[PDB]
Amino acid sequence: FLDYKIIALLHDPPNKAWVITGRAAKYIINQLFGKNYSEKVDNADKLASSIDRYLGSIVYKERSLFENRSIFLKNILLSNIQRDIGNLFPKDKSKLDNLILEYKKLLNVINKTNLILKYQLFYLIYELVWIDSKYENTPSDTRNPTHTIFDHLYATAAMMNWILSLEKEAKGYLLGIDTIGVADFISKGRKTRDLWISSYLVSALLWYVITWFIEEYGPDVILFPSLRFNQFYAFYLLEKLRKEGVSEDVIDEIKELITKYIFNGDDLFENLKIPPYPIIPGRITLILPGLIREGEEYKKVQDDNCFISKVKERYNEGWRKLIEGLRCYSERKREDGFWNLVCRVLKLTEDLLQTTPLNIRVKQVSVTEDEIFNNNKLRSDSWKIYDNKYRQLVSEFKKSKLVKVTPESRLKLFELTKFDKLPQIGEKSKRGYEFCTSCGVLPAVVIMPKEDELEKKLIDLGIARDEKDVRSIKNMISPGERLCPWCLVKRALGAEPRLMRILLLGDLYSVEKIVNEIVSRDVKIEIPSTSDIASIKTFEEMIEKKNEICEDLKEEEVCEKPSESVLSMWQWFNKNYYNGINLTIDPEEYWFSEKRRRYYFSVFRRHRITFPSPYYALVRADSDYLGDLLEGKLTPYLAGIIDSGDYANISEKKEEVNKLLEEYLVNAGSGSIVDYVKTVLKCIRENLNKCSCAEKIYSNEVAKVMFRVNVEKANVEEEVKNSLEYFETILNEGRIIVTPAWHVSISSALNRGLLVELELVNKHKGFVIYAGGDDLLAMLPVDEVLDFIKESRRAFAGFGTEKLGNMCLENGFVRINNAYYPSLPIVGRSYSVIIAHYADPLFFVINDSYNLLEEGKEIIRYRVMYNGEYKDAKKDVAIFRYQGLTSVIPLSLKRPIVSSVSDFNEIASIIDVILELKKRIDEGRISVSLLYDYEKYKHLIVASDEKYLTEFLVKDWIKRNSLRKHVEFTIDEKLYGVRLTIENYPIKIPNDLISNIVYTLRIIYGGEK
Amino acid sequence: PYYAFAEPFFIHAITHLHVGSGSSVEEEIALPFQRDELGYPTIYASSLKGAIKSFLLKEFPDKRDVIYKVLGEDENPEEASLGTFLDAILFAIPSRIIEIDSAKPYVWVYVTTYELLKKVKLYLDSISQLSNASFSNLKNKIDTILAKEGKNITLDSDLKSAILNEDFYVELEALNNKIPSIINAGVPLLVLEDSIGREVINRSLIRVRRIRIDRDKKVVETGGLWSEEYVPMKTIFFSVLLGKESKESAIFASCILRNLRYVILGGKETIGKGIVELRWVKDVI
Amino acid sequence: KRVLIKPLEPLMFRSQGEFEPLITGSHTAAQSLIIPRPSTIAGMLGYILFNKSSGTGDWLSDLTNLLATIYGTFIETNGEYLFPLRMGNHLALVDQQHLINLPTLLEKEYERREKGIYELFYDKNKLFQIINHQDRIGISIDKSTRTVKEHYLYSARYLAFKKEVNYVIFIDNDAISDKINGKIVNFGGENRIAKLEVDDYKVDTSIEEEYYLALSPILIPDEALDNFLDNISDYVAMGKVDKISLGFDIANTKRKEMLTAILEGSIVKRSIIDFIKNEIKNDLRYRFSKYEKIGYNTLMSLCKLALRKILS
Amino acid sequence: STQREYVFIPITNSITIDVKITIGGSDHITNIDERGIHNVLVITGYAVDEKNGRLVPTLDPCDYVKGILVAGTPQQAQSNDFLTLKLPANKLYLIRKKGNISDDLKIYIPYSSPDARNSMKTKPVSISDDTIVNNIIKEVFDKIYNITQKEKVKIEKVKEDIKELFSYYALEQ
Amino acid sequence: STQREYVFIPITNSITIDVKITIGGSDHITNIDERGIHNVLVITGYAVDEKNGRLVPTLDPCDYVKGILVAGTPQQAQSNDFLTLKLPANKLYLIRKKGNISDDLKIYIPYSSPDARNSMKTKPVSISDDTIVNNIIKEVFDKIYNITQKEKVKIEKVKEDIKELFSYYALEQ
Ligand SMILES: Nc1ncnc2c1ncn2[C@@H]1O[C@H](COP(=O)(O)OP(=O)(O)NP(=O)(O)O)[C@@H](O)[C@H]1O
Ligand SMILES: Nc1ncnc2c1ncn2[C@@H]1O[C@H](COP(=O)(O)OP(=O)(O)NP(=O)(O)O)[C@@H](O)[C@H]1O
Ligand SMILES: [Mn+2]
Ligand SMILES: [Mn+2]
Ligand SMILES: [Mn+2]
Ligand SMILES: [Zn+2]
Repeated sequence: FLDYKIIALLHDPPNKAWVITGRAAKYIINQLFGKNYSEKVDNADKLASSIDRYLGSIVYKERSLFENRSIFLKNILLSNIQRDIGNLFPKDKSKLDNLILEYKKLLNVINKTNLILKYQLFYLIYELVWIDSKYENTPSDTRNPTHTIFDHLYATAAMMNWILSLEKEAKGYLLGIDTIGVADFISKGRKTRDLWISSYLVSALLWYVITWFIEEYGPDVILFPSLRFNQFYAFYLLEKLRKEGVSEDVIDEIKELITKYIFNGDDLFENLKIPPYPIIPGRITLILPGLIREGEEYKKVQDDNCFISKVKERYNEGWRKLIEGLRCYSERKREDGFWNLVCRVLKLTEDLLQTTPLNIRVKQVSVTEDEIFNNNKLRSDSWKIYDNKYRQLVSEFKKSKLVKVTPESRLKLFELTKFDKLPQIGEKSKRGYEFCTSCGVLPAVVIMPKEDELEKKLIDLGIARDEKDVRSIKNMISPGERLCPWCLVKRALGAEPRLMRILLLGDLYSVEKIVNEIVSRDVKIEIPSTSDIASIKTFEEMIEKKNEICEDLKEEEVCEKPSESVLSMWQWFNKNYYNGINLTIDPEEYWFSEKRRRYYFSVFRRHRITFPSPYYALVRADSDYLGDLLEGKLTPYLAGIIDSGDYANISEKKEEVNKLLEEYLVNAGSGSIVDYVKTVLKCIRENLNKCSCAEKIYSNEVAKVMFRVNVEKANVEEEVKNSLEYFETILNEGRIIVTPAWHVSISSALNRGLLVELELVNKHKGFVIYAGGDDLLAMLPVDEVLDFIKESRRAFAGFGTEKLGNMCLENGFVRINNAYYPSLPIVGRSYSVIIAHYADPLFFVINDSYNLLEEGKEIIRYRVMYNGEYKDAKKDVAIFRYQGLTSVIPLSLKRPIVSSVSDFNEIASIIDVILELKKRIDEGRISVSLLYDYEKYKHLIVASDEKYLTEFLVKDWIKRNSLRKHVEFTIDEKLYGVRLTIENYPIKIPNDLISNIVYTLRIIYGGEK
Repeated sequence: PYYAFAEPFFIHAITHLHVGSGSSVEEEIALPFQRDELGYPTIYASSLKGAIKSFLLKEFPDKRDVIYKVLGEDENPEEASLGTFLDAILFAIPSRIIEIDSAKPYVWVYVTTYELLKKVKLYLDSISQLSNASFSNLKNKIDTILAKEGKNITLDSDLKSAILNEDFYVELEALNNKIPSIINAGVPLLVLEDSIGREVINRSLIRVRRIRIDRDKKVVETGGLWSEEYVPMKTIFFSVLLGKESKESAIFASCILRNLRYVILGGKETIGKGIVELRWVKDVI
Repeated sequence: KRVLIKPLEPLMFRSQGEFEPLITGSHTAAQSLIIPRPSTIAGMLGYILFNKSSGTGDWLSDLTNLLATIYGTFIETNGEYLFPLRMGNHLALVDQQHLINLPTLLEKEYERREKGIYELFYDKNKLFQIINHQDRIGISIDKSTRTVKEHYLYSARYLAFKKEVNYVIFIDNDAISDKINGKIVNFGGENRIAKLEVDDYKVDTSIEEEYYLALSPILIPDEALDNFLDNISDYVAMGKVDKISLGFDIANTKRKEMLTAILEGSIVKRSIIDFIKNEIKNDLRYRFSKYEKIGYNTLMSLCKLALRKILS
Repeated sequence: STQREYVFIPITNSITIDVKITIGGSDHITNIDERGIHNVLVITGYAVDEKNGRLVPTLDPCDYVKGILVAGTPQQAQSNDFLTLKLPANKLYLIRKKGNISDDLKIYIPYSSPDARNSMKTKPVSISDDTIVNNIIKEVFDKIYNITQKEKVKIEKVKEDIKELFSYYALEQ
Repeated sequence: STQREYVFIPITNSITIDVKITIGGSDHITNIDERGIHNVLVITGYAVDEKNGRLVPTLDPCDYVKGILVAGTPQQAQSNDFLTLKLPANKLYLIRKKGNISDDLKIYIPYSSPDARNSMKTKPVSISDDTIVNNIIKEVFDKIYNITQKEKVKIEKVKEDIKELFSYYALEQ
């Protein structure tokens, strides 16, 4: 039997530090059977993390051998930023049952014949109502406060699946999914409608496939991304219960409990009826047992193929559901316009659409009883497989990555193209067929007349069945466009995204139920085109002064009433829709239009208001060396000093890698156990190399035994040998040991970051396209880029000049109002920013942003400060490009990034410099020539290495183009000798920082012409 | 064969010259010339063909049929063209000079480098096997020059030393032979090492700041300021007009090309740029 | 026996945006291929050798009638042979010096692979020392006005060559190569020019090795597509596949076809060969024989220059 | 420490009198677990001399021979005509990497005398006549793997898979 | 009959006495053709024993050692510790292959014993310290090229070619 993981999950409550050695299972259960432990949850506690093998082999199972009244709280990555859990504790012992009544506030509305709900509905709200008790986020083991309590309570439930797979007789699998070409698929689009919905396509298509998983096995079978703050799992579970059928009062226990934490906005999954942000990673792993759910029980079959194909069929089944739902919708709607077209084509082509425009890989490694056990216990090298099997998985991945199968290579076109067997709508192409202007790699089936009589020209072609539908046609499809089947699907799905619900639920409803629920509710959804975001201030200059500077525009339906219902996923559309101005205009029709332009140019001048700027800003981010950190390497700790390739024979870096883990591992302890390690560590080359160094000093463990003695034997010639072999296999090879706890903690930390940068983006007039665990994509006005980065980088490391939605962004952690949650400061993060004309093809902008940061991360070294001396790092850059004016701003100038608790202002300091400079250039303190005269001082500055000569040269260049004579804005000295070591590439980058400070402002002040 | 004959020719800039390329902001001009792949100026074959097509259609308004045959149609883009230009290769840019105890005192010289000559020899060698194009003195001289690669060479055995474009001091040495004047100007030709030749040539190009002025109060308008490169006068580009076998091609080459001395190339014709003299390499050298 | 194609100027092998491996701030709708598909080489030769008497409603029947089996093509700079290489949307041009131990590299330890192949594509790569990507924007002018026409503004990324490069093909027949020597031919796209020269040379023939270098696209016959791709790690070690067009036939004036192909510069495990020799029913076998004839299914041995057709 | 020794697989019965070892220890590296032959070794620049088997050092980089490494050492009257080295566990290109590394490994190999009198050259040959491996697994690979015919259920699987996974170069001189 | 022999080109000076018969007859295959050195033979699966450095065979083509060939026999007092062999000129693969070979040639490669005490941590070796090439030209190039100071005069690039083109491997020991 499975799904009883509540006791596998709650093998001990978050009251752990409140039952351990004072400061007050003590409570087992009141609404379930007794939790069994012969070796059942024993393994769940011992194999889930290293804390039971890092500190000895029995201390964690005793929870009293090195105790202490004060309980630290350490970061999992850099155990130096501290937190203290103090006295405040889960609500009083005398009322400890009330919270259980608060447990039972919504677990008693639906039948308790099945656990596939009664176990997982609480999963997501477990962490929620608990922080309403404000429990202050205790750690799991107080002798090692590196893993918070809830994280371990989930990590144990993770490998509980493998426990049960050994409880049948033996099985267990690590399956990994990953869609193949994402950055390619996203490239196809024309108005950012297609962009955001192709992102949402990747996301929802991968969300469809693991719904089945969480219904056959329940969550916590998934490792990445953590199903903790999933904006998709939230909506999914929520609508599951809504279809289960309960008064909005009955769900109101969960609705606000979400909206206050997740979905911190107003327009949410109940106003768009869709999650306004795609957050699923295009690749996800799974720890899968050998059981099979087909009814009433869980049977097993010994094969591995029972998943490799049963996941592919589900992935394609989701696409089939979507395409047939679009068939039903376009049928139910031909009487509008532009839907006649979608029906007509889905009938003119059906078989090309029988294969999804994405692909996936799937690898799935095994596990057995052999060498995981002998009879009933764990042997030497038994904690040493999970990360082994994990590496096996990622090795299969990166081996198969050598080949690339683009989706189209699946299509059966040969006959359809050799002869006129391909259907064309519009002009039967003179040359046999055309390529769609969006993919450029497929034959298009809709070919708009370019422009001569666009009104008649297509009414001259029977595509326009009558004089009416031409508006709904000419709206969603620009003249001259050419659409393949796959891109007409996306143009349609951009006409409305609500049909993606068919993909969300993993076939929970029927398809007709979904589409006919959404043909009743009828509401207009809008998506910000590049022309919109390139006019943000242009509306603000017309929002503060509504009609004060609008009198002639009072008739052009821009200064007029927002009419029906229009609502967007764009948060800045939820906070200015009712400002009187309709953000539903098409700015390419009034002033970003050609004929109606010069009029407006003489119009705005008398109201003394600017011409708008034809530039948005495609920001994207990336976490440098994320894979090595999940694998468990130190390239994230030393981004630039060591590369992946310097891990083939890691024995050369035995200076760096052997440091920087000690100071973490040896410090990750506290109290007295720290000394337990603070001596035992170096005694390998420092000592007789074998298990007799610690035997001398082991005694300060046995120096606490007899107060309530429980232990069976004190003859530790093994727990000194085992705590030596542990560190020997990990310093002899200077990697880390990876745990389920490691992974789940990092994925959760990625989800908190997801929330916080989702708030960051729309804090500015941003527009998310894809907020991911370690990545991002957005469009911002060219005025809010730097200040954004400057925080989003900092915020990623965990640092707040502000409360974001309701999350406290402290130093090193992200504390949810009592829950100090660890952030990822040690993880690097690069940025890539493109200042793009609104009339630029998105295909190219996306490609040359992705590749820009794609090779920019892997090409540019800069002079950094490691161990106090000077090294050359390779990642954590912030690249810009106007159109041929590339610029690069580093972001750390230290390695590791923040090795001290107050290093949190080293990060992105350069952009503070650029802000203090740009702020004063335009205030009339410093002339415009500051950026035209550097081409006279640059040579001396880069030829200098006596930093006070350089300081005086900079001071002179600042002073000689000052409008006053009395401004004294100085650059820090440390920004003088750094050098941007780019090598052998036709891209042009200045080889000294201040030139890049100059070029960044060149770009940005140029993004306003 | 389907390229029966080829007529090489030089292109002497009579006025300054601006054949423009994609305006941008990275190279700090606003409007550069057309770089080839090594940064040297070059006239794309499309620009050559289009400009010469327009000139000929204006001049000979009857042979419009023959011109539309050889160079192609525009209302019937069905039948291809019987003739093609190769991208005009920069041959010799004119440079200022200051003599240093040298016999004949010059104030300007022609300057080449060794990539430019490698490309010129590529063209010539490639078209040589047509039985109509011999001019073996030309590629003879080009080859004896290329033999001496790696040294600032002068085709006039008296300079021995110079300062080019008031910035670059080059110490010369003669080709150990007379190698008669390739280009019939009474001016010495200098073939330079590549690294220094690129400097000298980039500094031989004209770069102009231009402005737009309000006619009322004679003050510059906002945003009305840019810059652009011209190729100087006296500059020589090299190209070839490749033709196929037909008899419109023959009548073209027999009377269109006998009378084609001056042509208007590139942009900014109102400013005077773009006049060019085409020298057919079948009589000279 | 071996034909050298020397471009006299940058060339345009229009590829339908098949790739995005470059950052140049261009947005020029038309980019160019590094190595022209064998259809282009075949069409150039057939344009030289065409006689207006074989007129047939099929373009590759007519083409195959003219020329003997052509083999794949690669780079010859200074005698130095350079062969393509792909890593899933990463082109490179490397020598067999770097191919010799390449199969032994393909299965090495994780980090061994990463270091080796990245140094192969990022330092051992001789592309940019050979190829520049020259953006060219053209316009059209209405002779009436002397200003630019409306809607006539095209752009193309030509393939310019820094140092003088040749494209190397091997032809079987010996009599047509007589009328291929010294031919100034109109190689490629936007009316560009190259020179054909033919030379007696030596080359091995169909050695039985383990790994093969896909010197030219391997077409997959649309019946084996599902079967093939669904076990793709069995046939290609490192490379990429894609649904590529075949070109444009001059007589009929339409696009030729669209087939899935194993793009050039791929590494393929010998297995693939038998695969092709299995799913080829006599009729599609006829088709694919003509395809292989014009130059498509060409493989090279990673240890020495030994060409091999898959079928023949 | 630990030791190893080389075995090669031609179509001839010239491996029989090689080693005085069955396993050496209790474990091996070339595992065979219900998916055919794995962990196969291939080494480049060698030619097989099947009649009185010996491994000519040839200078063709795709003159490859397939071998397997198991702890052993032959007959105490060798290592004067054979070669030897202690590879660092990773200079050994092996197909289907499954077995890991223990910081070192000592390996001897049966080396062929140059035969530096005649013009030497080889030709590629692949395994045939299934009977060969049928009696080799009982001539050598049971002498090195006792689990043969006792643990697997498909001996034909390994027949066909060692068939398709081996190929080498016979000197024919 | 015609014969050849492999010469390795190190940076560490070991070529004081490595050949006696250099020229002898008419020709040596490794020549320069107006653009630098041609036909540089690469060999795979080898390593050096740098302390009194001669050749030893490792077991991996991932250590490619690149040298030249010259005719004759050096000092005619070894092959008791050399790899002296013969191949019909087709089984070895040189770069910049110029023309038609004679199709049989000797190879006297300077071999050395493995001495498998500690492992061969092989490491890629580019040729740096320009002065070392400037002295090796007289330590190998000129002393085997009497055509130097006669026909081929460009000593300039013939260094700069093999400032990358002579690449081999080492042991760190
Ligand atoms: N739903 C999504 N929307 C947008 N971008 C996404 C999405 N999911 C993943 N990505 C990003 O897409 C990019 C692709 O990463 P990568 O792992 O290199 O896969 P790829 O680029 O798609 N192809 P491949 O590397 O062969 O797997 C990364 O930035 C991902 O984080
Ligand atoms: N093991 C993993 N599990 C899940 N997602 C991953 C994993 N490794 C990488 N990703 C994500 O998928 C992409 C991996 O490609 P990439 O980001 O280029 O690699 P990386 O491991 O992050 N190293 P780097 O090149 O520095 O970025 C990124 O979008 C990651 O966030
Ligand atoms: Mn991908
Ligand atoms: Mn990453
Ligand atoms: Mn990447
Ligand atoms: Zn399309």
